[PDB]
Amino acid sequence: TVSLWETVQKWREYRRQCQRSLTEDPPPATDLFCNRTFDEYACWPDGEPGSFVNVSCPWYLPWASSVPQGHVYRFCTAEGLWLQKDNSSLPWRDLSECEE
Amino acid sequence: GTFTSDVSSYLEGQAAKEFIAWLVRGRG
Ligand SMILES: CCCCCCCCOCCOCCOCCOCCOCCOCCO
Ligand SMILES: CCCCCCCCOCCOCCOCCOCCOCCOCCO
Repeated sequence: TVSLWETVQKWREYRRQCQRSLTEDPPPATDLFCNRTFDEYACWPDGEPGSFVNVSCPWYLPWASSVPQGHVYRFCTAEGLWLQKDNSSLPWRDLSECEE
Repeated sequence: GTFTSDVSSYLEGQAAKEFIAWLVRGRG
């Protein structure tokens, strides 16, 4: 079965690829776009204001082959801030499609 | 039924799953 160390190595590469994108991807059309980020789980691109942002289930997941068309979601508000969880500075995310 | 090797594989599998859960929490 899939080991911790195999999963850590894949995560490190996912992170490396994400950091490359964060650095190299060109600026968004306006500063009202929400900002790209790596949140330790997924690599988020800039977001259009007032829209859902979707990215593929992270490929380092042990069960990635069982969620090949799954997406995780954030919502980018019209103010250029990611939608936040109540009582929290943390962003709302829906990762239900990527669960084992 | 279940064998010891099922338990040992379960435990290895859980090490990776706990790592994922830790990432989902923000790796804090
Ligand atoms: C971007 C995706 C948004 C996901 C939203 C997740 C849910 C957040 O919900 C917060 C709830 O806001 C509405 C108020 O809660 C519902 C109250 O309706 C009544 C509850 O059902 C029976 C008990 O009634 C209690 C009311 O006295
Ligand atoms: C970024 C560097 C990380 C490299 C090595 C991975 C460590 C990260 O671990 C964070 C927490 O995840 C714990 C990993 O699994 C161990 C949890 O237990 C799962 C099955 O092992 C049995 C241990 O029993 C004791 C648990 O109370």
